[PDB]
Amino acid sequence: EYKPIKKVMVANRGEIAIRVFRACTELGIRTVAIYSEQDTGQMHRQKADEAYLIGRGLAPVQAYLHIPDIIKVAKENNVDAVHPGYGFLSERADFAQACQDAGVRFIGPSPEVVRKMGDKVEARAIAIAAGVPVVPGTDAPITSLHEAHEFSNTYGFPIIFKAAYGGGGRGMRVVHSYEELEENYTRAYSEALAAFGNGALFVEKFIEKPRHIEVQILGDQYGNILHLYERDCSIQRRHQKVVEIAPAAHLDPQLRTRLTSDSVKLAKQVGYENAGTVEFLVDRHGKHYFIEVNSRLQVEHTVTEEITDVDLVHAQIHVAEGRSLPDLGLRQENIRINGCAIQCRVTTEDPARSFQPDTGRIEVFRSGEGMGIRLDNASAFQGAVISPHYDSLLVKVIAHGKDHPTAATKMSRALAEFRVRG
Amino acid sequence: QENIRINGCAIQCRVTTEDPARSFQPDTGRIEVFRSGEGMGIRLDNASAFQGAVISPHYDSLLVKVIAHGKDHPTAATKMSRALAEFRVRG
Amino acid sequence: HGEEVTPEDVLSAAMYPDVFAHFKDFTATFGPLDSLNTRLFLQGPKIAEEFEVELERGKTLHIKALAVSDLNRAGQRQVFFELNGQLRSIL
Amino acid sequence: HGEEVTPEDVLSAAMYPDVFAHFKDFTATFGPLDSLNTRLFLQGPKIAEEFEVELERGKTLHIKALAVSDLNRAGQRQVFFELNGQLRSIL
Ligand SMILES: CC(C)(COP(=O)(O)OP(=O)(O)OC[C@H]1O[C@@H](n2cnc3c(N)ncnc32)[C@H](O)[C@@H]1OP(=O)(O)O)[C@@H](O)C(=O)NCCC(=O)NCCS
Ligand SMILES: Nc1ncnc2c1ncn2[C@@H]1O[C@H](COP(=O)(O)OP(=O)(O)OP(=O)(O)O)[C@@H](O)[C@H]1O
Repeated sequence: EYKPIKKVMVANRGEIAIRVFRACTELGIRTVAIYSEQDTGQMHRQKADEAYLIGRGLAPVQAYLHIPDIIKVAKENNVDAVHPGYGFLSERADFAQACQDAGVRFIGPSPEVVRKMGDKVEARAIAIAAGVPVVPGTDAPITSLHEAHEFSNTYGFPIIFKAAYGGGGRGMRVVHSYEELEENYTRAYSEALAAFGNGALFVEKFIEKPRHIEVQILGDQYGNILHLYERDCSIQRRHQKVVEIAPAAHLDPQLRTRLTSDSVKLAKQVGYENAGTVEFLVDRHGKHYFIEVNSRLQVEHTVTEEITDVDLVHAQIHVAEGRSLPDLGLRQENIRINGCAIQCRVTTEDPARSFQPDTGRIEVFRSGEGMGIRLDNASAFQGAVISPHYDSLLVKVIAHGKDHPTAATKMSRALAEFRVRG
Repeated sequence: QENIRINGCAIQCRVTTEDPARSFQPDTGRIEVFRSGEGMGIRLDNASAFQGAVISPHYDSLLVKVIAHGKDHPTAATKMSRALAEFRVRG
Repeated sequence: HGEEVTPEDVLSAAMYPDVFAHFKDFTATFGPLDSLNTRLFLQGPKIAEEFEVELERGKTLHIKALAVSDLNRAGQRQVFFELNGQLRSIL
Repeated sequence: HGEEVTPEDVLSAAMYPDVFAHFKDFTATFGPLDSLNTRLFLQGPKIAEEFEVELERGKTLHIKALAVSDLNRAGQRQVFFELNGQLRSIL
């Protein structure tokens, strides 16, 4: 209904660039790509109409974080919209404001919603506002041993220290005693103050048997929100995702609908308006505990993309244009489940020593494509050099079948068919 | 019979070393560069296609069997068109 | 030859038909010239060094030279090149 | 260093621990042997010829020597061989 887009630029590298380029080429839209000086041999620039250099005199990882250079590139090439992908300025509220101030649309939520997300205090306050129960724990950050002692005494003995300044593991240590409690608190506080910025820590109970569920949220500019379905990715090496299962393994239907309704309600209250992710956490007796909200599109969206057979990037671009969901032909009564899917991430981590990253040169590469195998080649090709500056993802392999064991066997066959030497 | 259902639409094309201009006369030679075009709803059945491959003048002339799947006929056609444009088989 | 329309080439052929025909044949064969570095166009890439060639405002290519083979069967050496991330072999 | 021990291996360690250790480390480092002919084992293959290696009666794999590059950096040369139906490069 509103102004169409004629050209789109991406601010990431790797598989997301390829996926967005394919989606745009399906709609007859010109594509613009960016790259750094070190990242000159990748395959994500040959799949774009035009590619430009950025961060000429910067660090290999900080070249992709220079806002003014990206804005200047966007201005001179008559770019209409910019795609933030995931993990590259996607969760920075200032970048969205800069894009808006330059007349360029930003593919995603409004900067106000991004600022509301991010820090955990506002998210917890919003969640406790209506329904969506959260884990017991402190509201304000904790910096004292004594107050930690009262919160330990009140709720329960086993606790985990959760840090701020990074959603990552950080000091993810657990307390089962008091003698180790004091020294662990001292060590964690010292690490937070020294290696990190704010020494913000929280005292909360460690669920003994965690099992977390994700939900994909899609909404338009007219206040219509569509949830796709749930996911399970409980397999975690230490605190990072390993393997994802597209449908729920074994979930009560009442729990399914309750969690879906809670996710929709939370998305409505904040007034969310783009591809978004809502995470959860389930106990053995059954306790849905809210964790956080991801404002970007998640890397494990492909498995949800195949059960529903609804292209997420197409819908994202269309809703960026201004078209409403009913015009696209998307209703919560119109989509349905079809089969099962499994995703596995192929990396260069030695699975014996410490999952330590390995670097070198690829000498032999081969691929396996069958009935239910979808492949997303990021940077894997004959005679490729893997760099130690960026992520260590080679190929994202997805397997689809009519049942869980069938999909697992198909994925095992596909992995056996792969050959990576060197 | 009851457990079989229709879901979507599919299109089939065969990449062949035939010259559509003169008479669809088959051509022989050596492949110098090859690239794949896998995507969202793209299934690929590579018979014999790789760097430095040689096409026999006496056997069949099938290079790659490309299959595109979509929710509707125009969508499948668009996907197949973009997938064919990604394929680069020079020489 | 071709279906390109412009008066400038017609005029140029009017001054010189033969040189125009030769130049048109050369351009149709080897594609877009004058996008190279002068040293690159004059001597060619040095062994195992990465160079860069631009083609448009956004079209930029980085090519690496791998190796050159010897006469295989009919005096047709196989020269090995690398793309931005890929590798090439040419007869 | 052991992975296969049988009483005869214990017996060999009883007679010659040193050369047995050298043998096993050298062979496990450089893969299995006994599948190559004398030309292959003592001298090796040549460029521009196809030869055959029999590993086990189920399988037999073709090798062709394309070319070898020159040492560039880290003392890590790259050589281009083709296994039957593909092309390989080894560090
Ligand atoms: C350009 C196009 C219309 C015609 O391609 P073509 O006739 O085969 O050959 P062209 O010289 O005109 O351009 C394509 C070539 O330049 C390369 N190149 C293309 N876009 C590039 C870019 N932004 N930056 C750097 N290099 C690029 C391509 O890899 C291709 O090389 P190759 O086919 O020899 O391996 C189309 O094929 C194309 O390549 N579009 C860009 C990529 C694309 O369309 N992807 C579709 C899914 S995203
Ligand atoms: N109460 C809890 N009980 C058990 N495990 C927990 C609890 N809270 C957090 N965790 C674990 O620690 C992680 C904390 O996530 P955090 O936000 O710190 O990481 P992140 O950098 O955002 O990573 P990602 O968002 O990719 O999971 C959880 O993903 C989970 O594995």
